[PDB]
Amino acid sequence: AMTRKQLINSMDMMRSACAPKFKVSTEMLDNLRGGIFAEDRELKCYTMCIAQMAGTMNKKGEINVQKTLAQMDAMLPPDMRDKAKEAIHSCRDVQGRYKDSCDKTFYSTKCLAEYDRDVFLFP
Ligand code: NA
Repeated sequence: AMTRKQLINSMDMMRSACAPKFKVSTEMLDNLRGGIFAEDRELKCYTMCIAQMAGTMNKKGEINVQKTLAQMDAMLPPDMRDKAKEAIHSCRDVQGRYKDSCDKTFYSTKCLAEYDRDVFLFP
């Protein structure tokens, strides 16, 4: 899988694909990469764009946890992979609490960040 530098380059190309579709600022995007979650509907739907581009969603607008675990095995530095997979497992009940798919991705992502802020990154 990727080195940290390779992961950052890939997440920067995911940001540049999804950010232009949403009314989100550098402060909101840079803070989100840093684990700080602005309550902004455009930023919530940006997380859904990223989740889709990252291969983590199904066509019903839910997170596919099995596919997400497989992407983490493929894409993450080994140092981050096992912690990110344990976080996804711990956070699997979050999306069922929200009808709206941007809420599902945003709050699932926030759960991942809260699980371990030191390993969390977001595109
Ligand atoms: Na863990």
